[PDB]
Amino acid sequence: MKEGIHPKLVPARIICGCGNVIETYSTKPEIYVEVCSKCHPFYTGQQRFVDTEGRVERFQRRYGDS
Amino acid sequence: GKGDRRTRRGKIWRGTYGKYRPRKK
Amino acid sequence: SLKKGVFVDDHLLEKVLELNAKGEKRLIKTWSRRSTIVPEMVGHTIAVYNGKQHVPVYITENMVGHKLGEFAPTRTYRGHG
Amino acid sequence: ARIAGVEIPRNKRVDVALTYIYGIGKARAKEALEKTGINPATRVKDLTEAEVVRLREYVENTWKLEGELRAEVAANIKRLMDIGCYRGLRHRRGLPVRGQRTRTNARTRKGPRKTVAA
Amino acid sequence: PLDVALKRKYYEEVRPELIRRFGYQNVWEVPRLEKVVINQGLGEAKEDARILEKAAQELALITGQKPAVTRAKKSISNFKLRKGMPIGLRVTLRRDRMWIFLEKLLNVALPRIRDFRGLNPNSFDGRGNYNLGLREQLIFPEITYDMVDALRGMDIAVVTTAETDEEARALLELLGFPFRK
RNA sequence: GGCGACACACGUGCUACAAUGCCCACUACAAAGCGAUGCCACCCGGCAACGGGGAGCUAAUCGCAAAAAGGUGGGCCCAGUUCGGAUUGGGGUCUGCAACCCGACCCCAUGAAGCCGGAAUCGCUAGUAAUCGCGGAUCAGCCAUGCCGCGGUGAAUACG
RNA sequence: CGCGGGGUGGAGCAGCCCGGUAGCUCGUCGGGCUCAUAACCCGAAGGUCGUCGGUUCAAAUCCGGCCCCCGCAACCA
RNA sequence: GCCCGGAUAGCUCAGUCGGUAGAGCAGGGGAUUGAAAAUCCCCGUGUCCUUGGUUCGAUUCCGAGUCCGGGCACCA
RNA sequence: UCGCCUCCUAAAAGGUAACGGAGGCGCCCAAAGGUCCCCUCAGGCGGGACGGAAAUCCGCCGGAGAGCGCAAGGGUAGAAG
Ligand SMILES: [Mg+2]
Ligand SMILES: [Mg+2]
Ligand SMILES: [Mg+2]
Ligand SMILES: [Mg+2]
Ligand SMILES: [Mg+2]
Ligand SMILES: [Mg+2]
Ligand SMILES: [Mg+2]
Ligand SMILES: [Mg+2]
Ligand SMILES: [Mg+2]
Ligand SMILES: [Mg+2]
Ligand SMILES: [Mg+2]
Ligand SMILES: [Mg+2]
Ligand SMILES: [Mg+2]
Ligand SMILES: [Mg+2]
Ligand SMILES: [Mg+2]
Ligand SMILES: [Mg+2]
Ligand SMILES: [Mg+2]
Ligand SMILES: [Mg+2]
Ligand SMILES: [Mg+2]
Ligand SMILES: [Mg+2]
Ligand SMILES: [Mg+2]
Ligand SMILES: [Mg+2]
Ligand SMILES: [Mg+2]
Ligand SMILES: [Mg+2]
Ligand SMILES: [Mg+2]
Ligand SMILES: [Mg+2]
Ligand SMILES: [Mg+2]
Ligand SMILES: [Mg+2]
Ligand SMILES: [Mg+2]
Ligand SMILES: [Mg+2]
Ligand SMILES: [Mg+2]
Ligand SMILES: [Mg+2]
Ligand SMILES: [Mg+2]
Ligand SMILES: [Mg+2]
Ligand SMILES: [Mg+2]
Repeated sequence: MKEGIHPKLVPARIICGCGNVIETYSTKPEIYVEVCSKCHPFYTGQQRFVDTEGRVERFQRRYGDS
Repeated sequence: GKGDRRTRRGKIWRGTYGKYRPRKK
Repeated sequence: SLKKGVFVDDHLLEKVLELNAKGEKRLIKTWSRRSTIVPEMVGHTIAVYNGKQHVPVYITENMVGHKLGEFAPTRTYRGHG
Repeated sequence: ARIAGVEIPRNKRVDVALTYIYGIGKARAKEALEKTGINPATRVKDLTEAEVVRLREYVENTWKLEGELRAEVAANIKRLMDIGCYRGLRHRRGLPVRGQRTRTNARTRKGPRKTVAA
Repeated sequence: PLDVALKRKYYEEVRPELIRRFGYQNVWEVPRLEKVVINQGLGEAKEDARILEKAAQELALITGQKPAVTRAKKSISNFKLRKGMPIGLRVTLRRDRMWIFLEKLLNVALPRIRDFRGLNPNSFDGRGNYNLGLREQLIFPEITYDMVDALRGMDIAVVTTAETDEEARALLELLGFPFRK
């Protein structure tokens, strides 16, 4: 890397809905991230929270008992 | 507005009652 | 909506429930579009009426609560020009 | 700061700035304010980043929202069409569904006028 | 800076699982990971290289490395384009700096992608490298959303020493690349 | 089944484009009409539509009934918005043998066009015009924003 | 055959020199005014440029062929 | 090559005893119109052909400069 | 039509005619010049947000079909690009 006009890239910290990613090693140390999927909410480390498919399911169940 | 049923003023127009125009005098 | 409810017409409601345990399945002409469809209807072949004629309709699971006259439309369009 | 999907509101109010998310507003909004126990009159500009990950988690978890919500509506209609049902033929032809009248103004559903001769 | 968790993670536990799976006579034959190349094609910036000076500024922030600037190969009419102008920024990162970036991309970026039900698993190029591309820049930690004027995504190239995709898919899987199966 | 069609075109309208304005809370002042096959107080369940229960009245004697604007207070801070609610997704209530075509209503989500409208063109001379709610006729329910009436607050301007 | 001009919305003309965005009058369609039509007013739609090649980054535009159209010429014999 | 003449908002472009920029059909806004057109009231860097230079100061002084006119000229 | 350049006619050296067949020039470039150092094309398939037959990016195959300021020819990547 030519010397000048370049980000420092110094060991970092970082955060989330989870704890730290202590890998770090970035520009601009100590960053705060919204939330991740990995850290396993939201897809990876599959929760399938909030989940769908009721619409074909529904008008079956309630329907002829009501 | 008189057309927004999700308001006080709207329901009054439509003549109806509900969560946005409950009946207690 | 209804709920304390579930209105189907006895006319075919019978003839479908019959074709349940007989073991046989056939093509049934109804004038009742007011009634609801499924689950013991599903897989059967019903001819609904549009006011003009009897129209074949295949039944399936996602046809669930839909009144029989949905799947048999009344007027004719084909664009303007 | 940013709640489900991305959708960053700010300044103004909080009960208000909640609407700016897809799936949320008025009712759903004024609800999550008491149920995370947060002051509705605050401005999302300032509040503890604690209440934020409280509020995010409730809203984002409680009910499905902007990405997955929109795509489910899409998915209902996909099924309302292609089932072959009437309510979905008025989807195919881009025409008004729930009752109403097409001899005169359908415009919102019909698009702008395309005039013709007499 | 030579430590970098994901690199570590490659040697202890990605390589071994990779030998034991495909089986390898030689120490080298097992897939190494070379050269993620980040490229922003920007016609967006065309007559304006003012735009460009911020974009390149922005990539350097995320990569720790500034891009070079690609220039217009030939002249093409139907959308503007004299053969002079800048079309885009492109940066080739390897060796550490690729890892330190790859790490954040796996742990942070893609999580913050709206929806994101996982990476396309058909984008291996058949000789066993994988390209993917992003629709916006603010899914990176280094970007604060108040430093964005306008949204420009990029193309990510990843070149594997793997001779097949079957092999290359494995390497990145075990590395932690989320796939749509 | 259709009269409810939909590339379009015209008349009559309603709701608006917002800060003399919007919303939420509380506090007030009308008239005319209707109803014991009906109006239904008050009690309870439900966010609510409404459902149970149930008292009074052939009705200046009980019920529809809350009048609304207004008022007082606080909230919004000029933003396609706490403007505006069309469209659509989902969930229900009621009438009715039955609400797919074609009912009205309630909740949740969605929130469109629209930032005072070309040429043109309508109404009104005072308790009128604007604006604000209320009743009946028909009627099972209802597409009533219509029609026939009721009072509330209340201008401007006529040289000629 | 010969030399010159042309071929573009429905009609009549621009634009082609000088490459990059096709204009004008009528006509047509929707609205207005009138009892009504006309006139008049407010809006709009509509050409790939005879054709096939070629040149350029790009062709109504520059070049080549052919197809029409008008025009001038065809004398000593 | 010469002599000089014509050099401005969007158009004719009008205005050089040095200190400041202007009108008419235009363009828009307003009355006026049932037709349009007169008439009437308001708003337009146009850094005035270009650059160094001279005094407070320069549409306005000097050297080059740039573009255009009849009129001269010349052309192995 | 008249001078200049390229290709054929031209009969494997040169040259060679016709109111024979076809096309170009009357410029251009202060870098499009000298030198030193590097670099290698078109195209095809596969991959990749906005990217489309085509903008840029990555992989493999690609000996010259690209480029060489403009006509053709000769030439040229072991460079003339
Ligand atoms: Mg509102
Ligand atoms: Mg019911
Ligand atoms: Mg309707
Ligand atoms: Mg593949
Ligand atoms: Mg490879
Ligand atoms: Mg009728
Ligand atoms: Mg209809
Ligand atoms: Mg109306
Ligand atoms: Mg009551
Ligand atoms: Mg209760
Ligand atoms: Mg009751
Ligand atoms: Mg009432
Ligand atoms: Mg708009
Ligand atoms: Mg629904
Ligand atoms: Mg119905
Ligand atoms: Mg119906
Ligand atoms: Mg406004
Ligand atoms: Mg109007
Ligand atoms: Mg009078
Ligand atoms: Mg009424
Ligand atoms: Mg009634
Ligand atoms: Mg009634
Ligand atoms: Mg009503
Ligand atoms: Mg006409
Ligand atoms: Mg061409
Ligand atoms: Mg003679
Ligand atoms: Mg010569
Ligand atoms: Mg040869
Ligand atoms: Mg020879
Ligand atoms: Mg010879
Ligand atoms: Mg290639
Ligand atoms: Mg490709
Ligand atoms: Mg060559
Ligand atoms: Mg050549
Ligand atoms: Mg050659």
